[PDB]
Amino acid sequence: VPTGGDDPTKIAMLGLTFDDVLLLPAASDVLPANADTSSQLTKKIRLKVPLVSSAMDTVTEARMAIAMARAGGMGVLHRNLPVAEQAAQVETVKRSGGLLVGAAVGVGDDAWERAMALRDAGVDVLVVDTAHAHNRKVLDMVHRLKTTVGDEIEVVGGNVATRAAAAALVEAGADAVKVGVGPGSICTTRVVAGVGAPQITAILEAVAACAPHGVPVIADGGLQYSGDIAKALAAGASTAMLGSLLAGTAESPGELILVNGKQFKSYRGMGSLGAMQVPEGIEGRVPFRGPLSTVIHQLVGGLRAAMGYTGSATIEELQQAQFVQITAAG
Amino acid sequence: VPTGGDDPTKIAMLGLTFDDVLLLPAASDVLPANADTSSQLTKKIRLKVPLVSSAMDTVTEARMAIAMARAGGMGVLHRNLPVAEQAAQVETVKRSGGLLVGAAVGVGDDAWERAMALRDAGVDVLVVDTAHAHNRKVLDMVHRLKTTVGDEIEVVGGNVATRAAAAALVEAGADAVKVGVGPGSICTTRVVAGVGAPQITAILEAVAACAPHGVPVIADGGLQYSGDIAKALAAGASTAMLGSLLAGTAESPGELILVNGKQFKSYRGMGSLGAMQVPEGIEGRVPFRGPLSTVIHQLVGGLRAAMGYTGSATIEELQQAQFVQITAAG
Amino acid sequence: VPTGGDDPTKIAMLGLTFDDVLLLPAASDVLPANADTSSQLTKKIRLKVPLVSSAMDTVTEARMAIAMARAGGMGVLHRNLPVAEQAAQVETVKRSGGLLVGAAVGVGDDAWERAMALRDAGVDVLVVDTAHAHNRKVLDMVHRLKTTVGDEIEVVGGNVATRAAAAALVEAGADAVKVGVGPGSICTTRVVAGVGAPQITAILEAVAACAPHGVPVIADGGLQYSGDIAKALAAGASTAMLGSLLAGTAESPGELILVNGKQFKSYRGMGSLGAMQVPEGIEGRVPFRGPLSTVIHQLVGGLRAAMGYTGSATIEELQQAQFVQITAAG
Amino acid sequence: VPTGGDDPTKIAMLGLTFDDVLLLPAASDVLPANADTSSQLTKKIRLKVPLVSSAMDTVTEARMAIAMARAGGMGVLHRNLPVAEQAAQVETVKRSGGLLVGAAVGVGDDAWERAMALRDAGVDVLVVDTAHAHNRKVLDMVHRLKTTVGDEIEVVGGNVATRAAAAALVEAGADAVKVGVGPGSICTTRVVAGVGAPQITAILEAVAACAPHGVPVIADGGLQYSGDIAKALAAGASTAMLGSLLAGTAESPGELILVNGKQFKSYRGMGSLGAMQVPEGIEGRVPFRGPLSTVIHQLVGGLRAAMGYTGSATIEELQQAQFVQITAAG
Ligand SMILES: COc1ccc(CC(=O)N2CCN(S(=O)(=O)c3cccc4cnccc34)CC2)c(OC)c1
Ligand SMILES: COc1ccc(CC(=O)N2CCN(S(=O)(=O)c3cccc4cnccc34)CC2)c(OC)c1
Ligand SMILES: COc1ccc(CC(=O)N2CCN(S(=O)(=O)c3cccc4cnccc34)CC2)c(OC)c1
Ligand SMILES: COc1ccc(CC(=O)N2CCN(S(=O)(=O)c3cccc4cnccc34)CC2)c(OC)c1
Ligand SMILES: O=c1[nH]cnc2c1ncn2[C@@H]1O[C@H](COP(=O)(O)O)[C@@H](O)[C@H]1O
Ligand SMILES: O=c1[nH]cnc2c1ncn2[C@@H]1O[C@H](COP(=O)(O)O)[C@@H](O)[C@H]1O
Ligand SMILES: O=c1[nH]cnc2c1ncn2[C@@H]1O[C@H](COP(=O)(O)O)[C@@H](O)[C@H]1O
Ligand SMILES: O=c1[nH]cnc2c1ncn2[C@@H]1O[C@H](COP(=O)(O)O)[C@@H](O)[C@H]1O
Repeated sequence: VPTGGDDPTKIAMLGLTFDDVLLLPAASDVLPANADTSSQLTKKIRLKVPLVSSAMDTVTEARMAIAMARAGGMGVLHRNLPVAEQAAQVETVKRSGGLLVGAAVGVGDDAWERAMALRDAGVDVLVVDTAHAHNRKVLDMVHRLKTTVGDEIEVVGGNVATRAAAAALVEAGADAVKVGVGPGSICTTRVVAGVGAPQITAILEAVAACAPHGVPVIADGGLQYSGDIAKALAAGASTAMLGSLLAGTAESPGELILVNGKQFKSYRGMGSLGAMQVPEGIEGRVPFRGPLSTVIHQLVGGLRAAMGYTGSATIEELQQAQFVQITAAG
Repeated sequence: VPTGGDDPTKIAMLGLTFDDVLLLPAASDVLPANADTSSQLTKKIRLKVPLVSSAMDTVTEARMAIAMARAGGMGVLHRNLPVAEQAAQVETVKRSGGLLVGAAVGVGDDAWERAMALRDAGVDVLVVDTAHAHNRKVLDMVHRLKTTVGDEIEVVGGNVATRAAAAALVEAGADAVKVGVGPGSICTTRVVAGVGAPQITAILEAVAACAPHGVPVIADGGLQYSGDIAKALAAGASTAMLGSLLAGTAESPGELILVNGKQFKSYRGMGSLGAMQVPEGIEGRVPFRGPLSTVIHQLVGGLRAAMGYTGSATIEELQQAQFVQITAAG
Repeated sequence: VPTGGDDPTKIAMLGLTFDDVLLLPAASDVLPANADTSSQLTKKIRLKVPLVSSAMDTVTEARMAIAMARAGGMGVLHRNLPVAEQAAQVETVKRSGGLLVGAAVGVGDDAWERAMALRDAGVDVLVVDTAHAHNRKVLDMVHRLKTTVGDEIEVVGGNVATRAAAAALVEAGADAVKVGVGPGSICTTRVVAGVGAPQITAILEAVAACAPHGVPVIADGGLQYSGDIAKALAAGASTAMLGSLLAGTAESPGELILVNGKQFKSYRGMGSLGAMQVPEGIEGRVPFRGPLSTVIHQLVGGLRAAMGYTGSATIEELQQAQFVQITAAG
Repeated sequence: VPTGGDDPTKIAMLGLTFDDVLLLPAASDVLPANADTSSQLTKKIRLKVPLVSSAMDTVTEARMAIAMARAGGMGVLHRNLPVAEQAAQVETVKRSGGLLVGAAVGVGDDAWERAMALRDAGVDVLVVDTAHAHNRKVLDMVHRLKTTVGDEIEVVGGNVATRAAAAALVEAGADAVKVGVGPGSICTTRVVAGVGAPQITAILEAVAACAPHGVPVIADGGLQYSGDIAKALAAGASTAMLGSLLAGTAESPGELILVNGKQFKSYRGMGSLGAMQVPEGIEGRVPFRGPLSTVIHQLVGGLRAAMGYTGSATIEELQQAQFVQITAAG
């Protein structure tokens, strides 16, 4: 084996991240303005815009969830707060008209009660929210939820970064599989644990397990530009979950921060010291970006442009687009 | 598939940019001073110097087109202005003696009238000027022009970055095919849409469709050094179109700008906010470089040196030269 | 041969370093808190924590060796001092309770006497401490020690970076093989001699020679993050030796240094001018990191997290984990 | 073809530079202090140290040639000065005892007279000094010299970067072949002409043509560290020619330059504007490094260390050593 040892499987793959690829233009009669950006969030739920906001306490509370739904996407309410408060945020969103909303739950002792209070509050999507879903406890929680409240509520499981893990979630009954172990902008799992999977390869592998079962893949983490959304969807994802790209918006939690004459907002991992109070996330800042509506417009604008270049009339068509791999120089 | 999924065609190629390759020296009895730098701009038009200036409003108006033609190249007048003004710039150039000149047209509602006014003004080359020529409207415009005024005017179509797109333009009747989707120095399509094709690979692919039909390829975008011109031509292109490399010259539109004691000129994408007034270009600055004549001398000087090292007596010979691929370290 | 010449073996392999790979998550029912971090230092000695401190005079004297042993690892006392002083440091450590301790010896004229004084002082591990163990003198020293005092003392040999060198040490009787030629943070062998071997590949190759004989591999040098420890062990190493990561701790030799309002400690190669008084190491500084106990907690915390993600209940299981290779972009 | 087009030979090879490889350690009983560093400069001339100084006017005049010869290497006197002055510098060197000296000649109108005046002055080596030796005029000059004065004077030809070019020089009668097109530290040929060949691959290819005919290869350009000398020789070169590494020494031409409290000397390409008065070199500065004797000691010290690690008792043995290819991360 050229990289060492005698086992070809020790280094199992070459992992590509968003920056490693570009979408190839293709024959097109699709105008960006006329592309259909709708896509499946879950088996049953289709969004007008294929974007959801991260379940993080510097990204999504009621104000963000409301704005996301109004923009045609959805918010996933974070779970770093008491059960009654999270359920009350669900109520606040559903009060704002017929708006879709999701909410994160863990697999700990209080997770089941949290999920039931969220169901009672009228949540549409429960996101079983972990860093490693390939685990009997996580799979059992997914299955239990789907068998208990699965007629009225869609159940997302995550996160995974391998084909086998995605397959396990599908088998457990997941209505969507969320992909991303290590790619988050505020993630230090890569350096702390030495664990991760570049996101283009992780999406390609997850989709290989999920698409044949009609289960949509949510690409979660590592998206830095509007172009990354197009790349994630072309790799086979049905939606993208965004943290950093939405953390600078007016609707995110947190105050404005002024440093060196420029405006920022705090953005922190849910595995950072501050969020937990061995951290696997940092506490950082992102530039202030203004109203969510405007950020989403620009992001969807880039997606539309990609659909124009690739001749993709729908997201389903975009999922069939081809990449070129680029070098460091490119 | 080593990079993920089960489809070998999902990642269709490995795309090289100019910085990924160098020209290999070869047996040579050609002195740089004695090389023949002439090359086909179109099927019928041969330039003394294989360089054309970008159809941009911070690069080519009448003054630049005149200087380019006098230097042995050609200018393509930009189309970000009323039809009567563009046609009047064509008249200004043709007034300066028997000078070649080209002009850009779109495929919008006013494009046909623009093209006819340009024909009436005595233009030699019409450039159907788009970001994505693999499109029925663009192909139809190319064909219509070629069938209507194609006896007296040469019709360039662009831009493309794939073999199939180049093939479609050839079939539509293009007299030259312009290659470049995403490589421009002021381009943000790569980040905004996630779309592009590294330019060496894009030229190799386009030439594979165009050369067998005797249709010249114009390499447009991404050329940063005189050496890139040699590389583009060796990859099979017949001419190169330059924006950034010519934007700093006295003959380009725009005022001198002084920042931190150094001189610059404004250089902006035609897809930037300022040019359009979701942008796919930026508004920037390039160092002031002095008279066009001197910049072209240096650029052709580098090309001549390359022809010396590779034993290329003509451009046609240079198109047969070989590359070495280099690593990040090199 | 694509990279030149006609000999495919001239460039013998593609060497990967820690930054070239990530651990892939795998099915897991292992909680980080419950993983077993114990591992073989030598054929006979098992540590609670798979970490040893470098035999360097800015890393390990008695204070560090005591703290390392108490944390469940071990210190290797450096040999840049008189024999009586080194032996006295061994005595100081053994005085602090039943604590494991190792000590470095060379292969020079005074090396045998040094090793016997260390044996008399009650050392548990002798580390034949060289930059190139594939050498008859080093192999002979290893063998002599193992045949003379090998019933009561374990003999480590190093350093190596190839399969053949590791094999030679095994055959000489080594109880453990230490791997690392050129990767140290303060190493300049790579630039001075042009010699080295990227550490993931070097570990994979050494383990291929050592594991089939039940000889543990110590990964020495190049570990910058807690995640690198997990990577080294997954590549097949049984323990990791750390210099830079432990040099900033309270227990390391040397004074606190204040520059630009921040705290540092001196950290220098044993091949630096200052340590020797043609240098193959530099004299540098590392940030002050506080008590050893806390640094080890964080490092083991990262290892535990990796064992969680990879479903490794023990180190032996972690040694079977798989990598993904990443690009420069990732 | 994965990188574009249908011609596998268009991109002829993957070129490696010094930074792309490291020497693998090997079984060794060679102490650095006892290695034999002698090597063939030409078919007939063997140096004690395998290093020659560049024929540049900021590197080698009489003072440098004398110091190089005394250190066991050789200087090649530059040719950017009148014939009588260059010949007089040869006389100055031969006056300093039995010291080897070389001198550059071109292939221009005054080149033959220059070569004869140098022969009359007692030169030992004539270096036919060009940027592209694969040319009938250069090959003819080499042959003419070898047939005219080749009994008493050794004739070096260069520079080349391909197997075919090296083969042509061998056939012309070269006593040594000098390799390097584009790698020099002050070289801009790569950017100006887009022409070059990474030096490890260029040496491997040249050696493949030269070694079977017993013609030594001189590695010229791109050597930044003492370790690069070992790498060049292991790739098959017999000696290395150094410019930048020797330009900072007391014996180089030029004054001391003080900028920002640090000492420098001027170092400029022979293709820079200043040396010629379309430039293919820059005018720069290198740190002042003190006496040549000390720089050579450090450089040979690194070479010796490499011979120690690779078990090379002689240079001839070092030429058989193996590389590992490294990634950007390494
Ligand atoms: C098999 O048993 C296990 C397996 C794994 C863990 C780790 C774990 O649960 N956490 C808590 C969540 N974070 S995170 O906030 O930083 C995070 C949040 C969402 C997405 C992530 C994606 N990649 C990295 C971190 C992510 C990481 C550490 C575990 O802990 C008990 C037990
Ligand atoms: C299939 O239907 C489509 C397909 C594509 C588009 C995009 C489009 O027409 N534009 C306007 C031109 N720009 S540009 O100025 O930035 C530009 C100018 C020239 C060369 C370029 C090369 N690569 C990138 C940008 C370039 C990009 C956006 C579209 O819009 C209606 C409709
Ligand atoms: C075959 O004969 C030989 C072979 C090799 C050597 C070199 C040698 O012994 N030394 C002394 C030790 N250093 S070091 O302190 O920098 C060092 C310390 C530990 C680990 C290292 C890992 N990689 C690099 C340097 C390392 C390098 C130079 C030699 O010298 C007489 C004789
Ligand atoms: C086939 O006919 C030819 C072919 C080639 C040339 C170029 C040429 O002779 N020169 C003059 C020498 N320089 S240089 O000083 O910069 C130089 C000096 C030594 C080593 C070099 C290695 N790589 C780059 C530059 C180098 C480059 C330009 C030519 O000119 C008439 C005619
Ligand atoms: O602390 C953390 N460490 C690692 N990943 C995190 C952490 N907090 C949230 N995440 C994940 O990172 C995603 C946001 O990634 P981003 O959009 O690149 O900033 C989130 O949706 C989570 O999946
Ligand atoms: O706004 C823009 N975005 C992307 N490409 C542009 C834009 N404006 C012009 N171009 C293209 O970029 C080329 C100039 O590239 P440059 O020489 O690298 O600066 C032009 O000839 C166009 O093909
Ligand atoms: O001077 C030196 N040059 C090269 N390697 C050294 C030197 N001193 C110690 N080492 C090795 O570098 C290791 C520490 O590497 P680090 O943890 O990356 O700093 C040590 O355990 C030695 O194996
Ligand atoms: O102006 C120049 N342009 C390109 N190469 C040059 C020039 N002048 C000298 N050289 C070559 O560069 C070598 C020195 O390379 P260096 O040791 O990397 O600085 C010289 O021996 C020449 O072969």
